[PDB]
Amino acid sequence: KLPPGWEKRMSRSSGRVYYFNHITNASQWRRPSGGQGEPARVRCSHLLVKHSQSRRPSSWRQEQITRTQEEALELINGYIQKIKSGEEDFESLASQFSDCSSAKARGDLGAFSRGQMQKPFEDASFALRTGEMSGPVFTDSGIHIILRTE
Amino acid sequence: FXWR
Repeated sequence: KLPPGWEKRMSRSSGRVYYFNHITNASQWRRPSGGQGEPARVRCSHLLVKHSQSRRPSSWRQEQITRTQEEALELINGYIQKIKSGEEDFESLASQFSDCSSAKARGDLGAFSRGQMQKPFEDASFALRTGEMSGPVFTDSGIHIILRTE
Repeated sequence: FXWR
């Protein structure tokens, strides 16, 4: 009925219905749809927020990442909120705040196939449809927001 | 960095 990963959920805090993708961790009020499988290749941009437990706790933004995983998640959630509100743009935020060297490419990672990225990153990327944005995606590098561009 |  719903595309891969998508399920109809509701808030324990409130009670309002929404839609959640358990592969990309994306959430949205809009129903995600009104033998195709996955695309064989995708192109994605991403915004990475590292933390003290990241595999390399350093980046061009600071040689010593000291924020906790929770503080990194709170930053990721804030960036998602700014993008969804329209106040900020994904590429603009990735250029300024991504702890990945791809920030110089506005977050662009180019095209990739299965078996080339970290498994949680890969699973989310191939579950996004073109133009869709993930929720928080947890890898050994940190927490990502992923935007599928092709 | 990612990549596997």
